[PDB]
Amino acid sequence: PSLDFALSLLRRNIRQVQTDQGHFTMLGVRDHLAVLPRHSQPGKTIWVEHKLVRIVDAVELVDEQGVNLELTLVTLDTNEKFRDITRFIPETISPASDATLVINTEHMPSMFVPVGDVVQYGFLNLSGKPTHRTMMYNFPTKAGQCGGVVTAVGKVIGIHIGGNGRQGFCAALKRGYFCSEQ
Ligand SMILES: *[C@](O)(C(N)=O)[C@H](C[C@@H]1CCNC1=O)NC(=O)[C@@H]1[C@@H]2[C@H](CN1C(=O)[C@@H](NC(=O)NC(C)(C)C)C(C)(C)C)C2(C)C
Ligand code: NA
Repeated sequence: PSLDFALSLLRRNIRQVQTDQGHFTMLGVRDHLAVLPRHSQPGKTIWVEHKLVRIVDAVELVDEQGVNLELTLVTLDTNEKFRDITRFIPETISPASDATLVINTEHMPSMFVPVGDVVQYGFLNLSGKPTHRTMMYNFPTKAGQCGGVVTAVGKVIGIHIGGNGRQGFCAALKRGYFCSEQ
């Protein structure tokens, strides 16, 4: 049952964080590497579970032509490594059924939100930035769900970034994002 996978991910890979931009869900992917929504704009340090943590390095991810993907990769000065979940990230972006959004912020503590089908949306204007590889679910997402992890059928497929009051939008994850070979 999928709540099993979602729980595992919540406890081993998902952290509450705070930046100067607000409260977000962060996904640790492997080693000291984590992913956030670009608009969290992490600086030199970040609150992770109410402890101050140094960011060694941060990169705003782009597609081949330099278009925004609305994701930032951070290298954290943490003591222990995240369980490697890269094998749960698909190589290519595909639609999925029966997805759950796994969220954990001060505004939205540990919650599992069934969002249904997640499908490729593509081009989005995000606060005036052209953005590629977005996906959509027919769920009215709200304040404090950003960084929320989209999971379906043992797969980690997106990071929640926005909503229009009716639908919710995530930045797709691909395995190649955590790997220099792809
Ligand atoms: C997120 O930052 C958070 N902290 O929860 C938030 C999630 C939104 C808020 C209400 N419902 C949600 O799912 N994301 C944002 O506020 C993003 C952020 C800025 C605008 N934005 C939006 O979601 C806006 N709508 C929007 O961009 N709609 C699309 C184009 C995605 C259909 C808005 C009007 C503030 C809710 C940026 C950088 C995209
Ligand atoms: Na969140």
